[PDB]
Amino acid sequence: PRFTTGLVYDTLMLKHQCTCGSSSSHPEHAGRIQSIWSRLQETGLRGKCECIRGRKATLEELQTVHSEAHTLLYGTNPLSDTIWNEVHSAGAARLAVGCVVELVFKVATGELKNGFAVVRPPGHHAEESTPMGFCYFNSVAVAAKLLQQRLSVSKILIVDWDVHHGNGTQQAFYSDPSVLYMSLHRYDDGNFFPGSGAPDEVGTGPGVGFNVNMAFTGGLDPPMGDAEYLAAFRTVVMPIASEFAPDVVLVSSGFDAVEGHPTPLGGYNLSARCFGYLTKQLMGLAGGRIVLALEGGHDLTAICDASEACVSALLGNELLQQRPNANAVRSMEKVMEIHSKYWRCLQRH
Ligand SMILES: O=C(NO)[C@@H]1[C@H](c2ccccc2)[C@H]1c1ccc(-c2ncc(F)cn2)cc1
Ligand SMILES: [Zn+2]
Ligand SMILES: [Zn+2]
Repeated sequence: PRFTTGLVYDTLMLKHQCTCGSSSSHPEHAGRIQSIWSRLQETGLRGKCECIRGRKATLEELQTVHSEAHTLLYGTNPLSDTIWNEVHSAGAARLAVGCVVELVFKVATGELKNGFAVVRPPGHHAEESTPMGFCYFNSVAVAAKLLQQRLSVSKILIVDWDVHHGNGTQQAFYSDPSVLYMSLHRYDDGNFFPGSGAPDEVGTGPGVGFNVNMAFTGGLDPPMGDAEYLAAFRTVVMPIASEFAPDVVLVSSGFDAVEGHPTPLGGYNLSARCFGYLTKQLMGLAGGRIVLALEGGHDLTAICDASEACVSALLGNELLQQRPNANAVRSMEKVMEIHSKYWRCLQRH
């Protein structure tokens, strides 16, 4: 077994790719994960991590999040800007889901300490019946549902540091107080992609208070960076996360917030190293039981750097104090004042 860092990856996920085979015309391409897998090798980090085997998720599992009609449509293949290979896409989308499910279940059962899924295509945008933002099935969401249904996990924490809002995951657990969805993302008063994820969307029914949207508003004037996300974790995420006290931690790990992402695909000035410190802060929760799933991040050098930092953090290795900008303070203060009504630590904000 080797109670240490885990990893999952499969070459069969590469075959979800347009027949034209170009990087430029389709940002979500096979090279996104292949570059990461090769970087983890070259840095020797793969040689220290245990590499688990991935499987295709069953239609029965996929329907823990999505409708049957939807799962049959993009899960089985007989005979605009979002691609779909008619031979290999169905299998790849299911492998992405299953790869996370397998890894998450290993880390949850104290077999591995923590893990990192190098999967594609992404998931957090994918709702019950509708695919958007180059997502089809919500791999992270399915893994959480299965943890509920098959390992009786009482309290799951989903952190989503992809720069875009995970509308699908928010939808999946909106009525659920046993799952806490935390999203740090570029919002800009609802005028970014996807456009949803307002701070005041706090959940519904039994799950009122367990949906937190750390929505940055004010735009790229100035752009957000390491200090602003660190302030977010320090004053909003970790406080509410520690109070929730989850048995497992899942991370919709999009690195599109990193430097070198143009103004539709990102526009923020975070560093790869910063995601190492965020991963480190999250490791303190759930007795170390954390697993990171790959979401977005087009720029290859940015995601390869960010992945190297996160995996090293998970192993237990290492590597300033800038103030958050006025817009970050203004954004953070809007979340705390809404979530003061549901969380003890924030009562007086
Ligand atoms: O980052 C993402 N999710 O986490 C999303 C998808 C993406 C994932 C991974 C690599 C590249 C792109 C990114 C994306 C962002 C924006 C848009 C978009 N869609 C419609 C528009 F009119 C304008 N932009 C479409 C897709
Ligand atoms: Zn094409
Ligand atoms: Zn994104």
